[PDB]
Amino acid sequence: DSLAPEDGSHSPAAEPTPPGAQPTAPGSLKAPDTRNEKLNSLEDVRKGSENYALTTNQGVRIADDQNSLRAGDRGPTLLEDFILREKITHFDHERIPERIVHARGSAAHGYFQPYKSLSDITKADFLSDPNKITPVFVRFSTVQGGAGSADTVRDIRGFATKFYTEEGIFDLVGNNTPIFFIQDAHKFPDFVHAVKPEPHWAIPQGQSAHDTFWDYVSLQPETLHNVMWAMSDRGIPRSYRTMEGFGIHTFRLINAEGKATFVRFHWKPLAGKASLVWDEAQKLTGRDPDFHRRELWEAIEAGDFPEYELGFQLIPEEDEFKFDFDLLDPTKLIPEELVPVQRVGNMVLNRNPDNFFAENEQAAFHPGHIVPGLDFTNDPLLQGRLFSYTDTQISRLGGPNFHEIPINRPTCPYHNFQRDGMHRMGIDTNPANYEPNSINDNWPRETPPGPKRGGFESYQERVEGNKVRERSPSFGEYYSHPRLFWLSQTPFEQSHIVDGFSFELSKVVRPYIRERVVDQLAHIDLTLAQAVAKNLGIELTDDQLNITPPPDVNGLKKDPSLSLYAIPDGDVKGRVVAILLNDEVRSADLLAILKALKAKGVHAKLLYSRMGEVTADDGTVLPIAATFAGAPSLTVDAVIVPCGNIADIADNGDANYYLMEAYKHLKPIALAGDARKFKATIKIADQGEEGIVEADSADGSFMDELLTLMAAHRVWSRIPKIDKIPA
Amino acid sequence: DSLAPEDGSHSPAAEPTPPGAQPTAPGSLKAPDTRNEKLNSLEDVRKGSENYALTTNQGVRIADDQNSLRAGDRGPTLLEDFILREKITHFDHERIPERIVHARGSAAHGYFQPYKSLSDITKADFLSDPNKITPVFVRFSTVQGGAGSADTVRDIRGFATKFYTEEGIFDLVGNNTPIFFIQDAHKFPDFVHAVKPEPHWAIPQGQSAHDTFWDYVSLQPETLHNVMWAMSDRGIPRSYRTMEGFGIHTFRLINAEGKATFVRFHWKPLAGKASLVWDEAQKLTGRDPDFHRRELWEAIEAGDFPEYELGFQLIPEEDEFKFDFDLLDPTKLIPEELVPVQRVGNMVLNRNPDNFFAENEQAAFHPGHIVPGLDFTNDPLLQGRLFSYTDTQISRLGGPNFHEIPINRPTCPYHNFQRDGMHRMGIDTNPANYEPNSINDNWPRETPPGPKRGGFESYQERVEGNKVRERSPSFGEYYSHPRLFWLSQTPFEQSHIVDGFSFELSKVVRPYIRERVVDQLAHIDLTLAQAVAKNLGIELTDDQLNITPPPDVNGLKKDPSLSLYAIPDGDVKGRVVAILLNDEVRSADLLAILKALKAKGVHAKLLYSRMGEVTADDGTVLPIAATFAGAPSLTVDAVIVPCGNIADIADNGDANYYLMEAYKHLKPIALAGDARKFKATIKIADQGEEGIVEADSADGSFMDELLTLMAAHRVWSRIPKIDKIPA
Ligand code: HDD
Ligand code: HDD
Repeated sequence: DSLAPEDGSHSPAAEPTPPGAQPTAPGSLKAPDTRNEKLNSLEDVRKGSENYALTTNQGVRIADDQNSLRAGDRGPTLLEDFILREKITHFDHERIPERIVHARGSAAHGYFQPYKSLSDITKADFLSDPNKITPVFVRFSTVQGGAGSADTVRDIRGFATKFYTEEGIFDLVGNNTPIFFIQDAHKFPDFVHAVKPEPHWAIPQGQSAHDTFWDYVSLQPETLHNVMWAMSDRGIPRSYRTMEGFGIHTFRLINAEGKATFVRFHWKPLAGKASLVWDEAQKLTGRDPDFHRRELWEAIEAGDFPEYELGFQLIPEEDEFKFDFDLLDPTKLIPEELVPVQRVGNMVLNRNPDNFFAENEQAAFHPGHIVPGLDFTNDPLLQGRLFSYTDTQISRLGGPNFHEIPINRPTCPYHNFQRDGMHRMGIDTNPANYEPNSINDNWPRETPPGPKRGGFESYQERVEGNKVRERSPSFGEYYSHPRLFWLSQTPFEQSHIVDGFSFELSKVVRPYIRERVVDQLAHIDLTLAQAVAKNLGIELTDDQLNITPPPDVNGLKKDPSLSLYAIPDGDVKGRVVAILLNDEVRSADLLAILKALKAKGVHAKLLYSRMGEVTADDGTVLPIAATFAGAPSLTVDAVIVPCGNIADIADNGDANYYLMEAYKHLKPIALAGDARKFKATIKIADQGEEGIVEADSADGSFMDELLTLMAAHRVWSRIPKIDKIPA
Repeated sequence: DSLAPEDGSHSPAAEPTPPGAQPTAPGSLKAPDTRNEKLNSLEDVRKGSENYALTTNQGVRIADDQNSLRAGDRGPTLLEDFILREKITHFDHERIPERIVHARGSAAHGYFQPYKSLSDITKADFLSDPNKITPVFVRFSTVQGGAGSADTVRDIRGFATKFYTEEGIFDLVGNNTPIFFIQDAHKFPDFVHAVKPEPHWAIPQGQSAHDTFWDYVSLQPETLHNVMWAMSDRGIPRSYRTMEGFGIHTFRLINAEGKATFVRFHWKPLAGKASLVWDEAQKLTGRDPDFHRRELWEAIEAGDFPEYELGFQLIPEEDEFKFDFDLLDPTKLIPEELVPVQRVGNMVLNRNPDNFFAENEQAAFHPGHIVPGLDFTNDPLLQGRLFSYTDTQISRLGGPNFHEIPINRPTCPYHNFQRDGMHRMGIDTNPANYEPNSINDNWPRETPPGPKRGGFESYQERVEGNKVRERSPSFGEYYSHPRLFWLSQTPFEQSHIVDGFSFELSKVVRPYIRERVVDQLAHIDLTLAQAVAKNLGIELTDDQLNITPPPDVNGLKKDPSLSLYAIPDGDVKGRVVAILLNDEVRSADLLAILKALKAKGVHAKLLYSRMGEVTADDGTVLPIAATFAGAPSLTVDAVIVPCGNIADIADNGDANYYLMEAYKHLKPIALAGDARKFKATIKIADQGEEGIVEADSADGSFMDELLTLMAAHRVWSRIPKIDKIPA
């Protein structure tokens, strides 16, 4: 009855292994000894399988799971086949509505721990002691596309963290840029409808490159700041591990003395900031639409845990009006040059889920889920968010008991007088379902606010004004933050912004929309506007050329913290290199290559023209991970070609193209021995060039140079060379 | 208050226009003069917009749709803002569950007309009169991926037609291959779970290239026939217009005399059969994941209506047991050499929907929706389908009144005693909600069966047997039909099948699964098995090399109707050519090109290195449709390069790569004058070669030669030359 192979090769090892070395697996089978309070609390609903009988949902053992019940073995199926009907009924109802936005997302378990007690600024229990370990569940996402859309689209990314604290669930529901597109939540359906596939034909998926999006942008200049970020390489991250996170809104921290401090939340990636380039990102949506989901899961299985440092920008209440912009305007960022990010703790993602649907798809995050020690502000985008995230779950998760779905359950106590609702799990024994009551001595009871374990009380902010549907005049400035962002980018980052706008606007069919957007760009920076205009065949008018640029932000000419690359921070651990094999590899080269990569935590994939094995010059049998076409250069950070029988691959079109694609995408390339003959396909002269490592053999210096290139992510100096490369 | 441009360039012309000439639009605005009975019946629910006030859903005019109501213009949002809450509530609940399978689909309205009355074989009213026009709504789909997944995946395609007949809705719910993967509906959740993204991590989207799919296949040889089709180029159609359709199951036709005839349904595409090649299809999921949806919509907007001829394979009842296979086995096809397809009528798709969600997403097709004159058989896959398609709508469409959703409503009368349910639209006035009743004189009343307008009565098939969960032994043959399919393919189609298996199995991480699948291939054809094994580094054993091939199918060693290309059926109308411009095009070349393409109904897209315009040698201003990168060769059927200032583009990497990609993908290429210098980038010698049209100018037979190549779809003779091309 055993269908597994006798050698046990069906089962992945329950130990950390590099990407591709083992089949991936549910987290509790891959890493059974990785534990936290939330993961342990899910044990009551985890279901095994080994050595159990196959049954109906009612516990009846099934004898024949291959056939329907029929009148004769060639006869009609009988209505009395309850086993068939139960199985098909469950199948028929598997799908639930996807999230209205951020439907495409990938999630993992982990933990957060503060660096020190923050009691002087907040009474939030999870920040009260460096010994406080708080389990987290984090979901990263795109915004526009459906749950089945591609990972490496150009889009904003979501970054949502559920903190299972001892005083309640706190959800920090943020994005990978520090501002949003719009100012008031009332416009959210308009903006989302504009960016989403257009309603007649439901095109395009996962793209803002269409008329309705740019129509809205051209008519709503408040959007321009976040549009700038989306058109930059920020819109195409290399990995969820290599992007920043931001809460966007100004919130409040409330301490035990009742003092409010304004705060904006930041996540700083330990792996550094790194993004793809557009042609690579777009092609990768075809070669591997699951690239980010896969890379996150495989990093965790390898022990390359994503880590993010939590940071606070803190502004005293008395400083509310000390900036050129309104702190409550979510289209404005707070420059780190003006208000530094103070690091307060670290989050580590160290276990994948067991079941994607049960844990990821059904997870409900909501920024109104705060705890004592935190509070809101009047940011009019945040204010409306507070309504949406509870409301939407009534259809998405089937009713008001969504907190009883296991992933959503608090790990701390919860007791109240709420009852019933669809799929009610908790069986209340309280004689009372109301308060005040005497029949249960008024339990469960209210708790006054206090320094710890106290009830929630809102900060008593003064409100004065008339009931109005009116935007604050302080919000009516749209160009200075886009300009600060533009001026803070490197020259190659600016080029990529220009190319982003140019590519997207080329896909807008109505030319006047393109012209209106270019006019908006002329209010931000005329170099940007002229460069985009040239790519669109648009000529700026003399009036447009005379638009006065917007003022600096509180005296800032630039803020390098807004650039992905101006200040180096990259780390190579967890990156991956393609090694292009031949049928008689120089084993000495491969030994030195793999040894150096291992010392730095860099993974490798051995590629060839077919699957199976090749044998090196010394008899070493080399297992092949993928073909050149099966694992394209898009999926790796650098390419190494060792020596050997180079004639075997010298005329292989896929092998030559592998290097040309990597070259065009600015990736480091290293060539040993006779592999240097491949310089011809990338038009590199005999004297070489920066970004192409070459030597007689692979060695320590050879690998040191390559790993130095990898630490810099891409070879930006190659950009002037790639336009003549046919790739 | 007008935001539209004064020149009116926001509004697409309400007349047929070629792809890209105008913005696309809702069908009733693009083609207001196109009508049918179903389209007319939807007018009661169509909603306009021009010249109307913006309101709440309760009809209250909105004054300020830009702001929430707050206490002061910098204050908190008020709970009494019912306008905000209604708008956000509707947004928060927009999504409904996607279809369990076939979630990704594209749909259009049209009509069907039979060629002559079929009353000798069926009393079905829609087939009773050549003047009887039946409106249709057709949805084409993939199978595996979500609603946001890509079009040009390797997968089976769905082809579902809703016929709004005078005697009820008939849904013909078929696929683009003539068999299914499994024999008994009880296994459907198993097969679908195996092909769908794996449950731990929800990878991969839109792909069968993963362990669990091939695990199931290797353990269920009944799947091998449809697997063969999926691995062939059938799995990657060029367009929904260029694929076949099949009902798969044997059904019955019932005539007025009560005689039953077995029938299998077929759709023959007027545009012929045409598919992509794998590398092109995969890259196209990245460059345009909406390619098939877009092509269908734009063909209809151009007046190039998709057309399909309905055909029947007809088998007398007394011939049930005269074949080598069981007629009720849905893993077996009926070879057209044994039972020809008899043409029945024509279907034309001539109008796009107005709202994708309302009409496409909410449409419910179900093969149990038959009409008098049709009936089922005991095919055990069909039998279980009959349960599923009603059941699934209870969650997907919110309850049992899904037939009241406008797209689903019959156009003929419907009256019964059913009442209530969620979203009940119909307000019944019958004093009775039961029968028999006297209080309404028993109306609505049963109708006896008869030759026309009679009640439904099942064919009184004899049933004899014990109640068993047992597969018919006649179904227990798995290899002859895969072999017949294999032997019917051209040599290049066979190579593409080999490459499909090889690519997919290379993505299976557990090697023993690959080995088990190769063993199954050895039971089908040893040449196929050896070629796949070689690409996987697997050596067949002596026992595998000695497996006796399966028998022929009723004496057939081939049936050319199973090949896409063995018998040419290509038509060029609706195809598209890229024209690569330069900054001083030879206008005489372009005149001849566009004239010849227009005469054959072939579209063109003028491409350059930027948007805007270029000016030809004679001063003609040429509008640019897209950049080389913006509209890659993947999206066209052929490439033409006119003469002019060729030096302007000769060193353009994108322009050179455009030709190399098209060359690798076997597309016709035509080069005029100095454009012949591009032969160097595709390694074509001065002598030229078949598939590369060249001449001093585009006059003479230049365009005839190119259009002849296009009629043959791809340049199969070029295959030996593509492996050296780095593209
Ligand atoms: C008033 C409506 C509204 C507005 C203005 C916003 N959102 Fe939102 N957001 C939703 C309404 C919403 C929602 C419809 O409630 C979602 C979709 C499904 C869900 O559970 O919540 C959601 C989902 C959602 C997710 C995915 C959570 C997950 O992984 O499940 C993230 C990361 C964000 N949002 C982040 C933001 C950010 C950073 C915003 C700007 C500051 C923002 N949202 C504005
Ligand atoms: C017992 C389960 C079952 C089985 C054996 C099949 N299907 Fe099915 N099919 C469904 C259960 C189902 C479903 C779950 O009921 C769907 C999904 C959502 C829906 O409305 O119907 C569906 C959808 C669906 C669609 C999409 C309709 C649309 O566009 O909305 C097509 C074309 C098919 N199927 C075709 C087939 C074919 C050709 C089959 C094999 C002969 C087949 N199905 C077997």
